[PDB]
Formats: sequence, C-alpha cells, structure tokens
Amino acid sequence: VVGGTEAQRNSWPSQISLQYRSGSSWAHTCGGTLIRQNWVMTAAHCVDRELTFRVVVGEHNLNQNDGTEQYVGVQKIVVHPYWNTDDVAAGYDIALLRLAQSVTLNSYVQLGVLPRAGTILANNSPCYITGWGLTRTNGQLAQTLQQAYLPTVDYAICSSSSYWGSTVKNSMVCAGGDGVRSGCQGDSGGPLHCLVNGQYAVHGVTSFVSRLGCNVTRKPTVFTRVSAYISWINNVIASN
Ligand SMILES: [Ca+2]
Repeated sequence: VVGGTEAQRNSWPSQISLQYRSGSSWAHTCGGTLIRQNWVMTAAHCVDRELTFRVVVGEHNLNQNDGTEQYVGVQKIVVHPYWNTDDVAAGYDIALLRLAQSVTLNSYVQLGVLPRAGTILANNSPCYITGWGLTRTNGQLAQTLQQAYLPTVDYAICSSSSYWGSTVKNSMVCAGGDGVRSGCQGDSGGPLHCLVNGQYAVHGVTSFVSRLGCNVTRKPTVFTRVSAYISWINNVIASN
C-alpha cells in the first residue's frame, strides 16, 4: 500500500498473509480474507506459481512476533475455472484456499463479511485497502499492516478512456486513483473493505495496478468484485 497508514492491530481481523516457502524461511506474497475458519479468499494470480503456501492469521508485523499469529498450511487450492493468468483483464481473479486446520477466532482473527450478491457501490463510496504490499512503486513490502483510504470509482468512470478503458469489467471494483494512495505489489489477493449501512464488508479482492506504477493518477487499483462471485464461493465451499 502506497500512501498508507499503519492499521490498528484489531481493525481488520479477516486480513491474512499468504506466504510461500523459500529456503528455510517463508516470504509474504499476497493478502487474503479469512471467510470460514478453514477457508481463505484470495486472488487466483497469487497462486499461479507451484509453491508451498501457508496462511498467517492474526498477523500484524511480518518481521516481528506479534504474539497473536496462527500459522496454517494450505491444503487445497480452488482457482476460478475461467481464470487465465495471461489475461488478468478478463477477470475471474479469485481463488479459495482450504486450510489444513480450522483457525481459532478472536479479536485478531475473524471471518470477513461479504456483500450480498449483486451489490454495486455508488461512485466515491468509502473503502480501505489493507495489506503488506510495497509502500512505493518499485519499493519494498511493509513490515506492519497498512491501510489506505481508496474511494470507489464506478464502472462508467473507471472504464472511460483516461482511466482503464476496456481493461476494467463490471465484475471488478475500481478504487482510488488519486496519485498518492494505492495498492501495490504484495497487496494482491487482499481485501477492499467498504463501509455500507454502518458495517464494513469485503467488496474487493486486490487484482491489479498499472504496469506504469502503483499510485498513478487515473489508474485506480482494480479489485475482483466479490459480490459477483457469491454463488461461486458458496458452491466451492459446499463441494469441498
Ligand atoms: Ca508477526
């Protein structure tokens, strides 16, 4: 997250760190959202590589003992069947991870609430992106979980020529684009939390930013629209 602030440790308890094994250690690669005690929602592109993955819930600082973490292996990966890694613009950037164990819930570890199917946010709706992704274009991962206020940019504006044009689909949410705040590499797969009727819900799964840079004006961060995938999510969980 470029232009973020450090999140309070109990603000976003559904945020997870998706990590891969690298040598004798683990490296953060993506975010995710805990959606059942044994299921995480993330981006399909996060799991394109044939890696050993684990999830950390109750994570705040990637580089220090928080005293709240639970580390759990990924047991099964179910990528959306229409995902194509060389066509992120087509959409379908979503995957579910079944965890090896059911995590224990507490103020640091909670299920993310998803919107009702079909819900589309009005332009300029209030949301926060969260994650450990780069803090500058071509920068480095954050140590502490970051948040940035990224209001939505509706489909009509987001798909206009000076924004994303044809690249954005109605199955996506755009947010931000102010040239200061954005998602960045390593935020992918994590939530866009939007405040509606007094409650935050996870309306987005971080999918892409401009190839030119993270915080590029009129290139808002683009998210998979969770509310387009409610039936898909429920079907996968019911069948697994
Ligand atoms: Ca930690």
